[PDB]
Amino acid sequence: TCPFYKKIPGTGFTVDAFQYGVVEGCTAYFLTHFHSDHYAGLSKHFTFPVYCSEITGNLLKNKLHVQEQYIHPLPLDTECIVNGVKVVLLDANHCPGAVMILFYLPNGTVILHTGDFRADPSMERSLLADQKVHMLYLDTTYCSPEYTFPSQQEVIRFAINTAFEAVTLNPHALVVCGTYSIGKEKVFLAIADVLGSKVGMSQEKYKTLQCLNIPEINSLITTDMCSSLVHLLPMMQINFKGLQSHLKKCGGKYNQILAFRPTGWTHSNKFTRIADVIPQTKGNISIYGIPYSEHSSYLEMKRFVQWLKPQKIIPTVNVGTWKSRSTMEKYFREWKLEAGY
Ligand SMILES: COc1ccc2cccc(CCNC(C)=O)c2c1
Ligand code: NI
Repeated sequence: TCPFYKKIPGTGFTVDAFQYGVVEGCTAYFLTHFHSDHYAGLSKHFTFPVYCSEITGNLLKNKLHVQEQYIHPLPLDTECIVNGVKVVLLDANHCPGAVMILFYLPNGTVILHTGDFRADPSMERSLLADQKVHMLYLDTTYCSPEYTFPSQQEVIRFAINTAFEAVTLNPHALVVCGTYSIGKEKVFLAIADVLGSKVGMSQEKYKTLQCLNIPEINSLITTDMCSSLVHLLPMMQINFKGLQSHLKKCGGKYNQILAFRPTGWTHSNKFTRIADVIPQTKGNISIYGIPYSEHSSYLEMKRFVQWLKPQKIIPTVNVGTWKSRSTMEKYFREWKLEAGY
């Protein structure tokens, strides 16, 4: 049954709560973004109202076959009334279509739910500016100081330069990029752009990208694998066996693979700068793990929360152990006391 941190008290609303059957008292179900841990439960048989972004709506309709009558897309940065309550959707800087939700409760309390987010200083000049917030439901994925990683811009610079160098030295090299969900599309799009290629993929992945409102997408992607020198593969295929196997299918067209496995944080970020990253290599195959994050670093999270100054914080990630909960509460207290409060 539905946990407390997914219910919005004083309303009939839940957030990312589709795996518990019919939730008692819920008149509208919000979905922050199209990642499987968050949408788990939605299908053609769902018959309650779903509120979400336009992009999330396109994915519900086309990938999950949710009926059009139950999909309620809302524009961003716009005051909307849903079942007698004012709400706003804001860009979460996570994956395409991902939002944060501001709820203005009938009693005067204001709640921000971040969904999944990568905090950025630009959020300090959204509709959040000068908005008192009484409760923050916070994506705490990386709420500990050891979690460091580079900017997305720096990671993309490394990937572009690495790919362009390799293919310029060897015009018969193939570039492969791993994927298992939406998000991190800039990795493969930026590489293909520098190489003057479309990105080749399966019919199923092509379908998914066609839902994302990316400008000029028809010019960037294709299902014709033979015409492309940047290929997308499921993430589980990005290993020496899987890549060797893939190289056979291309019909003696290529003699080297350079592959990228986008990850979240990993322990090697503690020691190695993004510039100094080296691949795993076996013969003519090389694999780069690159830390492209769509969640806040510890420092980004701390900056956002110290700016917002919420009265109370409810974590939504790492909530399962006493140690995790204790650690997170200690950091929130440090941040408050530090800020002069
Ligand atoms: C619950 O944890 C925090 C964490 C950071 C904070 C930073 C600044 C202020 C507060 C609480 C007081 N808010 C006002 C507007 O007076 C924080 C509370
Ligand atoms: Ni997510």
